[PDB]
Amino acid sequence: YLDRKLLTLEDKELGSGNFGTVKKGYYQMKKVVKTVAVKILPALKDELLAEANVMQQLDNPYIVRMIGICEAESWMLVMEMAELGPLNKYLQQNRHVKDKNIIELVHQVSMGMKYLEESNFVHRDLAARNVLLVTQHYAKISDFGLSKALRADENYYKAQTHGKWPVKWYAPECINYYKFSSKSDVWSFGVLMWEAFSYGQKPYRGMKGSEVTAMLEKGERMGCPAGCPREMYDLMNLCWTYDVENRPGFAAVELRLRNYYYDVV
Ligand SMILES: CN(C)c1ccc(-c2cc3nccnc3c(NC[C@H]3CCCNC3)n2)cn1
Repeated sequence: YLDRKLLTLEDKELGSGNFGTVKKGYYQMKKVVKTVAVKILPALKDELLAEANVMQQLDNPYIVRMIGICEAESWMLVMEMAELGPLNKYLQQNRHVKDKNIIELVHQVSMGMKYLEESNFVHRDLAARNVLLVTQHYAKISDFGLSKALRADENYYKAQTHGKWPVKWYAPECINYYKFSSKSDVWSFGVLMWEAFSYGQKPYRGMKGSEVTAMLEKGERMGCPAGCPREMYDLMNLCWTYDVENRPGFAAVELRLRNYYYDVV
């Protein structure tokens, strides 16, 4: 547990939700300050501690690192700040990022997801808004509030209650059977790639999640973004394989992105 007296919070929020807010701050560690992002809040306490419990178990260059929890005026989860922020907003404001640079970033996300898959955690909210840029050439996955540690004997998490879900990033098996696996995250990764090569445009613009579900049941998918490399559009379509068993895992997806990235230059 962190000492609230060593944490200073800035006023401007990096994000918000029903839980509360995410704000920038500075945390005095031993001899220096660390720039941090802090999630600030009966059930929510448990969820935040669960979220922290997930981040505590993860250690990978492409996942946001948790500093710790701090109980003060409210419950806080202190994380290392990825100062460039969400990938979708960054590309919206920086339309001249090169396709090669986007490949590098999404490949980095796939390395982090490959690690998550190996560790047997499902993210359940993979999306461009939850890819944070440390630099224009270094991305980290964030926002583990919906993440679950899979049981040693199962390869999916079965949701009891359908809450407010990010339907546009979810695979059909999630929507129809409440079943969440690493392959479900692979589907989300495809949507994420689409967002990335579309410079942070929203997926399925103007459609209700229910209309997205119906479109996908018809075998229809989002089109190729302007200027998106063919091989990357092809990878998206592979990620959007309806049948979970035929859809690739992150091991395969990362390898494909690695080979393509290394082949550019
Ligand atoms: C627009 N700008 C310049 C910035 C910059 C940084 C962040 C930021 C940096 C984080 N770093 C580490 C951990 N969390 C973080 C965070 N969290 C918010 C959330 C909200 C909801 C979606 N995902 C992200 N935001 C947000 N905006």
